[PDB]
Amino acid sequence: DVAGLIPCSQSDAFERRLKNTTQRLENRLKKYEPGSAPAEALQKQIDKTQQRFDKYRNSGLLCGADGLPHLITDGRWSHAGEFTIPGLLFLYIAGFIGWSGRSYLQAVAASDNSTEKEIIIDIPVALQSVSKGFVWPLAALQEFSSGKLTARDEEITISPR
Amino acid sequence: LSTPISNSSAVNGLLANLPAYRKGLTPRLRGLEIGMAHGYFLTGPFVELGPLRNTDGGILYGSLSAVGLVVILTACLALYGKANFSGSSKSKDATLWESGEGWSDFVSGWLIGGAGSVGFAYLLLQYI
Amino acid sequence: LADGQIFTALAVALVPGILALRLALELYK
Amino acid sequence: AHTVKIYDTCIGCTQCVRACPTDVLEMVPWDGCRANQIASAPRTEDCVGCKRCESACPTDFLSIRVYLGAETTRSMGLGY
Amino acid sequence: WLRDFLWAQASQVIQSYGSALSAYGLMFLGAHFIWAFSLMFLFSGRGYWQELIESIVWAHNKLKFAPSIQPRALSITQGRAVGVAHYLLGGIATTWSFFHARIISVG
Amino acid sequence: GTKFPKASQALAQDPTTRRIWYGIATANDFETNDGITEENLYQKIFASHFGHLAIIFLWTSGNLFHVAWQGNFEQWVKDPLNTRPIAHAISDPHFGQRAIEAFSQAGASSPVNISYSGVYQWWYTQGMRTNEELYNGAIFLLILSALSLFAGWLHLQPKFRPNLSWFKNAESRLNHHLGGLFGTSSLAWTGHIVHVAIPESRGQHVGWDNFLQVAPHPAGLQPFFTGNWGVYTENPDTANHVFGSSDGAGTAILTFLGGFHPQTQSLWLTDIAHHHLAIAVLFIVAGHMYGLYDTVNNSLHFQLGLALAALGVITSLVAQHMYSIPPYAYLARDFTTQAALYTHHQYIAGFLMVGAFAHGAIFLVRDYDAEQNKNNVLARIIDHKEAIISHLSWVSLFLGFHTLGLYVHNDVVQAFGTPEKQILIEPVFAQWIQSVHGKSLYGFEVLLNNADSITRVAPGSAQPIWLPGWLDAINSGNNSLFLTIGPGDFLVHHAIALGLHTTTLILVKGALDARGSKLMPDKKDFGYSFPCDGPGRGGTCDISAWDAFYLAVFWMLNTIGWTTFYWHWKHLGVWQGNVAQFNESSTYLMGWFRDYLWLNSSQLINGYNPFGMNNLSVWAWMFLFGHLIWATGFMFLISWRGYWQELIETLVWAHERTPLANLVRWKDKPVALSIVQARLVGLAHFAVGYIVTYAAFLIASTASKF
Amino acid sequence: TLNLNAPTPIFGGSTGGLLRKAEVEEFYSITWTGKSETVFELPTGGAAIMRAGENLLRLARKEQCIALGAQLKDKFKITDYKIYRVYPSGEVQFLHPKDGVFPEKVNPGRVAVGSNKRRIGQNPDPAKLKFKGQETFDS
Amino acid sequence: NLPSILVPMVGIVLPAIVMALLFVYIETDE
Ligand code: CLA
Ligand code: CLA
Ligand code: CLA
Ligand code: CLA
Ligand code: CLA
Ligand code: CLA
Ligand SMILES: CC1=C(/C=C/C(C)=C/C=C/C(C)=C\C=C\C=C(C)\C=C\C=C(C)\C=C\C2=C(C)CCCC2(C)C)C(C)(C)CCC1
Ligand SMILES: CC1=C(C/C=C(\C)CCC[C@H](C)CCC[C@H](C)CCCC(C)C)C(=O)c2ccccc2C1=O
Ligand code: SF4
Ligand code: SF4
Ligand code: SF4
Repeated sequence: DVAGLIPCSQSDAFERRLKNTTQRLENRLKKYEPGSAPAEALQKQIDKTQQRFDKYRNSGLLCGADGLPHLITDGRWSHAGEFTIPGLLFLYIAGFIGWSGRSYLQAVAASDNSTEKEIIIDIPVALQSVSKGFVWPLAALQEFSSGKLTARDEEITISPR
Repeated sequence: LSTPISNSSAVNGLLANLPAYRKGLTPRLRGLEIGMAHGYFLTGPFVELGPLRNTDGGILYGSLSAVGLVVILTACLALYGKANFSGSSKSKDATLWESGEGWSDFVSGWLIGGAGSVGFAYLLLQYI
Repeated sequence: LADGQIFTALAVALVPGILALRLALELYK
Repeated sequence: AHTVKIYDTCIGCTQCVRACPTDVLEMVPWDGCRANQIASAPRTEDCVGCKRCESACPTDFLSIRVYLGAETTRSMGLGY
Repeated sequence: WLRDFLWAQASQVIQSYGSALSAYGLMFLGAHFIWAFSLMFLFSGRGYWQELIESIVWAHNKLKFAPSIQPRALSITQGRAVGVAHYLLGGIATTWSFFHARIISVG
Repeated sequence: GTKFPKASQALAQDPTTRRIWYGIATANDFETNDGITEENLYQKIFASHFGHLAIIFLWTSGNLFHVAWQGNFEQWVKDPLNTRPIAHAISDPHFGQRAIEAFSQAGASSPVNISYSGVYQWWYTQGMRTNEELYNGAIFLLILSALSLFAGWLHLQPKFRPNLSWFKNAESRLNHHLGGLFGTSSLAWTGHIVHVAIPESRGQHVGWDNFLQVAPHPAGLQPFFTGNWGVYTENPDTANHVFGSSDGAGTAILTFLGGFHPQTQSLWLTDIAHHHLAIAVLFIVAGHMYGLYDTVNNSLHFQLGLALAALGVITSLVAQHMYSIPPYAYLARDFTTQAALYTHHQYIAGFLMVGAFAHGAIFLVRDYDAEQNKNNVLARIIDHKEAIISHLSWVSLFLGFHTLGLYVHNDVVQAFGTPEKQILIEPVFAQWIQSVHGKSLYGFEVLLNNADSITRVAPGSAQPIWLPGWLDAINSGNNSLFLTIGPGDFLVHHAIALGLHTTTLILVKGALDARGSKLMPDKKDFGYSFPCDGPGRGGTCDISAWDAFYLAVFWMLNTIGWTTFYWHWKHLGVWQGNVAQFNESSTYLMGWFRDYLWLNSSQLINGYNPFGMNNLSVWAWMFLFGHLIWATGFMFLISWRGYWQELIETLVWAHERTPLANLVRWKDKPVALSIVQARLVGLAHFAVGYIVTYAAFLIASTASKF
Repeated sequence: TLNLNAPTPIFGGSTGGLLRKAEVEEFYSITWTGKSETVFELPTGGAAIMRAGENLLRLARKEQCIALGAQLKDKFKITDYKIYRVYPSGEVQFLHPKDGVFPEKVNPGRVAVGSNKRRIGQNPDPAKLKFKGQETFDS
Repeated sequence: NLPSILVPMVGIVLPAIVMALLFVYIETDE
């Protein structure tokens, strides 16, 4: 009841959407032969819809006056399952490929054709940066505390004034 | 640009013998036949197609629009006089249209000839 | 309104009518 | 006319002079060594401002720079 | 041409969500997008953006991995070429779904 | 070598058509006039300001003269709830019988406009009741415009030309304006409310014939000196009071009722007066107080660039506070008039803010000196200059990918017959704040939804009396005071943020890259607005600081458009009492296409047709007119100079070689518009088209359904 | 000296050539001695024919004279193209080569005009030249 | 009887002169 939202178990228009979609499929099903491959596609389309409604009825979600579930983020740990754990699930894997490109380029740029191995990327070093990417939240702490996550501003190309 | 209708005798007759290229005429009178020509058919569109055509009054108002464009065209013929001839600067040819030399009456030879055309052409369609 | 008050308005509009003719000349000068 | 300036960072490559489509530039002897040469602009009245010249200088930060100015018949490239 | 034709016949593709004709409603929407996405390339020029990458390559030189492939802008003919190839990508595909949805229903 | 243009000597020697165009474009650009000096510049500015001042006064006089002569204010005051305010008469010789028949509306017999500027509702509140009181203001402004004109002429004459030091005395100007311009005017306006406006709202006529006689309060000015200010808190108006007449009228001149008048749904006159009186005091005191000051005083662009930055900020505020806090009687109820005033002022706000940054870039190229600005605040933004743009660049990218992503996500799942799969985020941080402001709808139950909190009670000095009127209004859904929000409002607010972030980045980068970059280190040497630097070094189109302003004008229109698009659609349901249509469809973009653009264009597009025409034919014609001029701008923006210049040459050849026409010649050689010129001309068509498309639609859609 | 008249090529055409700019002011005349009777692209349309010559062509822009002789250098090796500008209806005869030798070759006795004794990183800001008739790149 | 003369003066007659004055001001020289 975070903004007057009523839960989806006792949301009356949310349970109305389940009586409105299969009836449209029932109009699609009354006219056919009920053993045809349309009808095995018409019994599936009810039940794939059903377990979605029985996912959000059971999740304790907060549906609105439209009859549709909304998402809450101020993050409390009653509504942590809307944003937080699906959100940091992005963050872990984003630094994985982030510490791929942070780690692939420092070695390969110390080569003779340092740019063709950006074109023809070596399958050794890339799968290493897959393994080196898994240690991304821990490894960059001794980078910045030593200072090798940044540079000094006398090393970086900087537009004139 | 030398072939064939810039060079033909059928055009060099008609080009020279019009009163912008004719040698003998005067700027009041060669602005007159130029004025008499363009003004005469200018009543043509308005009396057939205007803001109102199925009226009395379609030839009066059509000819009244016709002298309306002419009095703007006296001004445009004088603002080609007041701009291209500023200080009456000569050139390497100095005909009527190169330098001025006749321009102060040429703007009125249109006015006599153009509004004298619609005053002529009104009594052909509406009258007689 | 009336008919005469319209022309008293149009008579006092000449008082802006000469100064802008002078000021734009003065802004040019 | 347009303004064409030639700075002393010229490496006497002569590319700019041969890039100008209206022959606005020429090479003149440099006096700081009497072996280098620098470009010079005796015909700035013919510069159209195409900037083909500046593209030919190889140096990292060009020695000849064209700053477009007052337009004339020659600079606007009119055939008329 | 706008009232009797374009307003009347654009109805069939905007009342089509939840239908079998629904990707027509999506491509009608999706091609209105990419048409306007051309104008970022068409109305603009290069030297804004190659100046702007100086800021974006700074973010990878501040953190010491600005790439050996120098990240560049498009050339001027290319910015024209991408801009027209996305322009025709929209206005034909806008009509492609708009023609499809309207004549299926009432035709 | 002609005399025209005077102000630009170089242009005057150009023998082509470019001379005329640029002679207009560099005329009022005083900083590059020939032989100019600093002292002549300042004296010219002052006089130029009077000319603008006269025009605003004449405009308001034109807003007054036409209403008194051809409007229906006297008819309007009697029952405002159904009478359409008339702007002015229609005298257009090309009209036919059936067009006169359609625009002879609003109870008029000759064709006239239905006004939508809200001047009728504003003038009513101020105390105007008859057309003759209108007629006085126009005549008075005519003199004031000529007096400003005379004054401009006066301060240009030798004996009255100020010195330079007077113009540069910055501190005295602030002091004198917050003293005079702000202080004295706001206090006096409280006086005009209490001496004129309030009596007329209570059925008492106060005019020039009697203003010295009738006092605003029964026994006022004996408590005034003795400190007994509380007497002006006498009996206000009752809830049954009928505005403009004495059935329920009180005698108060200063109050703190709060909320809105139950009949008009707008602020109390006595409430407006106390506010202005209080603010007046604040400015008069602050106005008696008087290394960067040596820099903000020598650059006219820096001052102006902050003056637009101040003007741009308060123009946005005017739009936000007038729709949520209606200050004029029945202006909350004239919905088209609510719609025009919000949109108009929001677009203006976008131009000033963009303009503020534009003139800031001009300052950086012509006035910013690196050696008189060292180790100060200004040059320290230039220090980490690459950092600010790079972070700002990221946030825009961040905002865009995800905001568009949520909309498209919802659209697809809705397209597939599954609206329950949409991603709808509740604006809980926003819903917190309204609940903190007292809106008990979201039920967060703290801070004036808390009935016992020290804020609502105020145990300090028993002050808080705006609270009863306010709490009634914040819970009633009959106004726009903190409108209900849902998923739709969440997405757009982040889109607007995306719009504000992308628009600000380009303008800040444009100023910050005006002096130079790696691609163009010496940019400052070419001035603000120059074409480019040729096809060399990879290509340099749109590299000038002017071009950055130019691209940003496209982004602001999109941003200010999305704000007005949002404000408009939301208001349609509230004014038709069916907020539900908007609430569910606004979370996906097809809803904005089906229920906003297509749906509301039904009547507008039928203003005229093969069966007849109605009073919306202008708006229908303008709508098409706008589309054409918008599209005409695309021509100048996509096709560039070279194509046209070569095309023009064949026409020049053809004219010179055509007998009976050869005889006449142009005085200025024809040439295509310039590179920068085309961008401006294209953008101007685009932007005019952007507005006159939106102006035609907004007005016509609302005026037909209400 | 231009030695007018000289034989014009056997050309016959060009709507794209030499309208009323020329007779009032500033038209041109290239001169060379073509060492064949070849066909060559003009700037107006393209083909005329080069003579043994004394070849001469009256063009409209100095731009148009240069791109002719660059072709005479590239495609025909005619190094003797000597462009001009006409008498009274033109301004200054014999612009190129102004110093007897080719401008890509260095000639002493020329004057270093526009030669600047500073860098462009050492350029002043316009605030040190503000409200003044000095120009930001002058010297 | 007032606008029926006035609008074809300001819209028609007035630009016929103020562009005529601003034709002899753009295209004259000292
Ligand atoms: C461009 C297409 C076009 C055409 C053909 C027309 C045609 C017309 N308009 Mg319309 N109109 C148009 C677009 C057009 N309009 C536009 C763009 C607008 C503004 C948005 C209008 C707004 C408008 C209004 C308000 C009105 C009209 C009116 C008219 C009618 C009378 C006009 C008239 O008498 O001119 C006079 C004609 C001339 C002075 C000359 C015509 C051209 C000559 C014949 C060319 C000669 C060349 C020659 C044949 C070749 C060489 C000859 C050889 C022997 C050497 C006419 C049917 C009036 C009407 O009521 O409609 C019925 C009217 O009130 N128009
Ligand atoms: C893959 C290596 C890599 C790394 C570690 C970075 C790191 C960064 N980028 Mg950059 N960038 C890159 C490549 C990289 N970039 C590429 C390929 C592009 C073109 C798409 C960009 C275009 C770009 C822009 C426009 C911006 C950044 C910004 C940033 C900074 C903020 C983080 C961010 O939001 O990124 C931004 C993320 C994107 C733009 C989307 C993802 C980019 C591509 C698609 C990732 C592809 C990875 C690739 C498939 C991996 C190859 C595998 C191999 C190594 C084994 C951060 C320093 C921002 C900044 O300036 O912050 C201050 C900023 O505005 N980047
Ligand atoms: C980073 C870009 C960005 C920008 C410019 C804005 C801007 C705005 N938000 Mg939005 N918002 C964002 C991201 C952003 N937000 C994120 C990531 C969420 C969570 C999904 C939200 C959730 C949200 C809600 C519920 C509301 C707003 C509202 C607003 C508006 C008013 C200010 C406010 O309340 O801020 C609040 C301040 C923040 C949300 C923090 C700033 C964003 C940080 C920088 C994002 C970092 C993401 C983070 C790393 C993710 C890790 C998750 C993990 C810790 C669990 C303003 C337009 C309000 C509104 O609509 O008013 C009318 C409103 O009610 N925002
Ligand atoms: C790049 C755009 C451009 C601009 C802004 C100008 C500007 C000018 N030209 Mg030039 N010119 C140009 C390119 C340009 N030119 C081109 C591409 C050509 C063809 C090669 C010419 C050929 C040319 C000639 C031969 C002449 C000019 C002239 C002029 C000057 C007067 C305007 C005029 O005569 O228009 C004329 C307007 C039109 C042709 C529009 C058609 C009008 C039709 C008939 C409808 C209008 C009638 C209607 C009743 C309007 C009345 C309104 C009234 C009731 C209020 C003006 C400075 C004059 C000049 O320089 O004087 C010395 C002049 O004699 N121009
Ligand atoms: C300044 C704003 C302004 C505007 C936009 C209008 C607009 C109009 N007036 Mg109104 N008028 C105004 C002020 C204004 N007027 C004032 C102050 C007076 C009293 C002197 C009048 C007296 C008046 C009469 C008697 C009539 C009109 C009429 C009209 C309509 C047709 C045009 C016309 O005939 O004008 C004529 C204008 C005048 C006689 C006086 C105008 C004086 C103002 C201050 C000039 C402003 C000029 C403006 C700044 C110029 C900018 C453009 C320029 C720089 C290129 C048009 C809606 C006609 C109408 O009502 O049609 C239905 C009509 O019959 N006006
Ligand atoms: C904004 C000012 C304005 C005004 C007041 C008008 C007014 C008029 N236009 Mg319109 N017109 C305008 C701008 C304007 N126009 C613009 C900007 C365009 C381009 C889009 C047009 C395009 C247009 C076309 C194509 C036509 C008109 C026509 C008309 C007339 C219709 C009724 C009529 O002729 O009755 C019947 C009465 C008569 C026919 C007698 C006509 C009297 C003429 C006009 C003047 C005679 C000379 C006069 C004694 C002295 C000079 C006065 C003159 C300069 C006004 C009406 C006078 C129509 C017309 O009739 O053209 C003349 C017409 O065909 N207009
Ligand atoms: C809590 C919460 C929230 C919020 C959030 C926020 C507010 C955040 C922000 C954030 C922040 C405030 C942070 C800080 C930051 C700063 C900075 C400074 C950054 C930087 C970064 C970096 C440095 C990176 C790095 C990297 C990595 C890590 C990997 C890859 C590579 C790279 C390098 C990229 C929300 C509501 C949503 C939800 C609920 C809960
Ligand atoms: C935005 C813009 C740019 C900048 C846009 C550029 C440079 C394109 C950058 C986007 C592309 C799509 C990045 C390529 C993506 C990578 C190849 C990703 C690799 C990942 C693999 C998994 C494939 C210009 O260069 C430009 C030039 C001329 C006129 C207008 C403009 C213009 O408007
Ligand atoms: S173009 Fe530049 S680098 Fe080349 S020779 Fe000329 S001045 Fe020297
Ligand atoms: S500006 Fe153009 S014409 Fe002048 S020298 Fe440079 S490239 Fe040649
Ligand atoms: S013409 Fe346009 S694209 Fe070409 S160099 Fe100039 S600015 Fe760049």
